[PDB]
Amino acid sequence: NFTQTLQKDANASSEFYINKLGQTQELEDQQTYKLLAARVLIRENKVEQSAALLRELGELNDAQKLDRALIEARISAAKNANEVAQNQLRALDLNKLSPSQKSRYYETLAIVAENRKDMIEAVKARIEMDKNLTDVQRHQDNIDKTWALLRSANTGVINNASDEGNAALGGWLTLIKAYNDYIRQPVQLSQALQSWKNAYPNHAAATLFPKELLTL
Repeated sequence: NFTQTLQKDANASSEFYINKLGQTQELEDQQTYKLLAARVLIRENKVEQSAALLRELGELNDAQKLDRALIEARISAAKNANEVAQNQLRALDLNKLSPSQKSRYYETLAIVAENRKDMIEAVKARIEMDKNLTDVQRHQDNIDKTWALLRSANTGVINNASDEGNAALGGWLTLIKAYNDYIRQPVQLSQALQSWKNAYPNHAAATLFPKELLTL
């Protein structure tokens, strides 16, 4: 089943998928290539082209409808239609999504939260996203995006935030606190960071440290 390709990461470019269109005979597969192309068009910062490609889809099977719904939600998040994006995600059955599709689902939730400037809700979504990722580069990107969210938050927001029993969230909050405490004290910061790693040795950020914190 070529349709199962949707359940995996799309590593090629939109030009690749779009070029495969005028080279395939089957209608079913034509729709799959369109969907793959639409997913990546967002990556290429081409939201309108993505939306345009969805609108010229033909007949779709159940699996193809599932991936269309995911892309639609991501387009809505990109246009800051936050309640729309939110309900498009909620209209989906999370149990039917592959791991890659779940990561796209939570990424969209994170973008919505960030649009609404709820940094902690965005971090929580990205914690869920990270549980469904498998590619190192995608792991690193989400770690760096999660760290940027924490960096964007007021020291007040960070200090008042509870982890809610969320161990991952607890680790993240401890890390940004350490950074904020010792920002302009290189030697002490360096040791605070290593001490955090020793205390949270199996945290996502312990294995792949944020790029900003490695630079230090």
